[PDB]
Amino acid sequence: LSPKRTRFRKQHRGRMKGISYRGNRICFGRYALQALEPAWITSRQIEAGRRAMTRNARRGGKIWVRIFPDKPVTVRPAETRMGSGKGSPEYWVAVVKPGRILYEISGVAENIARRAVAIAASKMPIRTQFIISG
Amino acid sequence: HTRREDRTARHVRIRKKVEGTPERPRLCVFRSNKHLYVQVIDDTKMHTLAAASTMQKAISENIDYSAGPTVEVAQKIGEMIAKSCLEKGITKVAFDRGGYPYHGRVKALADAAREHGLVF
Amino acid sequence: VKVILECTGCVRKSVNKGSRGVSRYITQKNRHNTPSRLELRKFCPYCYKHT
Amino acid sequence: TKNGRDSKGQRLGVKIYGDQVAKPGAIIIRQRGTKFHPGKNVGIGKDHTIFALIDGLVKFE
Amino acid sequence: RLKTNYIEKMVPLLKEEFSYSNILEVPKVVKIVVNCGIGDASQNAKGLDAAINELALITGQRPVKTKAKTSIAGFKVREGMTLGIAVTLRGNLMYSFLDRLINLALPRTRDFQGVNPNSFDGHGNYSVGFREQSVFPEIKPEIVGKARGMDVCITTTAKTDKEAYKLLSLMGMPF
Amino acid sequence: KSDIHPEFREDAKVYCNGELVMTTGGTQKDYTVEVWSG
RNA sequence: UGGCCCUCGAGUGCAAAGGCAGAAGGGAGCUUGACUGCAAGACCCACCCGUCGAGCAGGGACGAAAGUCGGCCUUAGUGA
RNA sequence: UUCUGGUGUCCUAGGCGUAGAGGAACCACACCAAUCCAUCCCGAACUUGGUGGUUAAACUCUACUGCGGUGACGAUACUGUAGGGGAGGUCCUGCGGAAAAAUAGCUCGACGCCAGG
Repeated sequence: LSPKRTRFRKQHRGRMKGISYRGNRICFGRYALQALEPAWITSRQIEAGRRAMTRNARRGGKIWVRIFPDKPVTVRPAETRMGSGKGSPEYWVAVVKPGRILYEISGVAENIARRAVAIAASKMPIRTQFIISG
Repeated sequence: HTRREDRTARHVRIRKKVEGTPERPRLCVFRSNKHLYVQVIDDTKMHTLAAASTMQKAISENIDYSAGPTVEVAQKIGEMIAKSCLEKGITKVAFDRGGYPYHGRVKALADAAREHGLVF
Repeated sequence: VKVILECTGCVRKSVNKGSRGVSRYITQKNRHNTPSRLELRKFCPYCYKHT
Repeated sequence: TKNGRDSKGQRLGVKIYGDQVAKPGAIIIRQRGTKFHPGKNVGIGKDHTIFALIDGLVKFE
Repeated sequence: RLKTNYIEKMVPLLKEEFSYSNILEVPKVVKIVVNCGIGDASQNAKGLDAAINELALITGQRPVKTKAKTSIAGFKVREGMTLGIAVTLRGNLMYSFLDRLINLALPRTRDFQGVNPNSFDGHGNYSVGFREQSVFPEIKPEIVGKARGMDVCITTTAKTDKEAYKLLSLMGMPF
Repeated sequence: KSDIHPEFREDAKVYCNGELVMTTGGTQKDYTVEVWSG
């Protein structure tokens, strides 16, 4: 859900620039949930979706949170935006660009995988679709 | 290291050329168990101006039961390289021990070269 | 403690060419006294510039 | 509260690029440590600066 | 004088044994070194003098008071505080005092497993050392009243695990 | 310095010689060495 | 305390970056150049400041000699 | 005129591993003693003086692609300009430049210089 070591406390923002290579073909699993829309994904989404496909699969097959957040986003109180002292202890975020794999799931029959990864796509802020291990 | 007396002598020379920095007319030695070689060489054109060795004196005199280097054969090799550039027009010459500590017989090669008017 | 301290030559106030005290301040004395042969005094060479 | 903001602003470029005209004494490089070593006709300085000795051209190699 | 026969009698047996092409490869006892690890030689100055006197008299030449590689906190160990005393002895005195080990350290120990070959013969090339039995009959033994480490290490030109052990067996060191 | 002159007085004659024909000086005098283990 | 891989991962008084393993790393020998009079030209450049400097004279250190040495691996340690 | 080590300079950098070949000369070790010297302990190094036995080690020479180094074209990313799409995050065409990565590959360097047998 978060990294153990705080290398640098705060870390300023970045920006998305669409994938062209490292399309993250498939490595584990057999069914992935390929992102299409660049955006951030917090660690709490990740929690949500994971719960979704774990309790939905619920019989077999292994989940794979293919990406780990590793960058902090800060938030400031309501004090007229003076100096950004402390907000990194707030949520973490994984920058996810297009063409990227978010989950992977094996050991599950076809359509059960479709319901797991479809629901999981409902819990998550960007339009995805599920891919088979070609 | 494993070529203790090769890494050692060789690199020690590279030391003598890193900081000691002899560049213009430089005479270098090389003392092996059978012989002494010596060169007067120029860096600009990278050719040995005037060499000499224990393969020109031993044409007349040497001894083998000794170490090919002995204070006296060195005396004669500095003798010869001296009386070679004593006539060639090389007054000052940047001496460099070839990594051999200056004590000993390379002394005798130096003083031998000095007595015969090499501005040293 | 790094107190400053100045050095001085061998005075010999004379009627010669401008001869004169030659101080040279230096630092660091946290020890017993240190003289040094800083040189090029009024007279050319020098030795044992004390204090 | 900020704690931060104490930058120096110092400047240290290459002064005479390869194939410019070097005066004598002119500075070739002002550097922090020795990126470029002295070759020949240049002199290192106290702080590793690299300055030309004779007029001509600078060749980085 | 262990050297001579060692040179003419027990060289041909290894030369024939390994089936060389050159005696020039046969191993020899290259060098040894004896050292005396000390708890605090700093605070026992006459213990530094105990290193000098004893370890000098025992072996051929003087010792070497050894300086701290790097410090260790808690203990009075600055980089240089002498904790360790060695004598890098070599040449042929080597032969005389591995001789007086064969002769006054094989006989006068009390426990005897001897020398475990696979013990203390482990290397890319031999470093065979022994711990304890520092005291000898020649030195007046009843002056020390404390324990004190020691090393007796060795080298070799051959890099097997036994030919220097066998070299100790061809000499007065079996078990 | 600490010279030792390791040549003159050497004591080391074992019970079963031949194996110990030799003997060497030093700063030790008793010419007898114990058989020990074997 | 002895033997094998090694990328300069060790250190360099103190922070970091750049540097440095013929070392700027460590240890020895002698020594005070952490001298006087200076200085072409550069770099920076609102000014005030600041930085480097081939080379010369005197008088020295070290070094057999070549040569190096007018402070400290460089940038903070300071104020008209 | 090859060979032998003597020094060096452009550099793809040059090596480690397996293999071999080298003693008439050269090179280097084993050997030997000690004034100069030297080992903070030791002739280990360094030194001077001797014997002058092997090529074993080291060096040199010829192969190797098992490693190491190197490294493409093409394509694509990206980007200059001229424009456009999208509520935005950001995306796309026209003319110009153009890779890193990987893979194929490419090397076990090229020249001088002096004393030689």
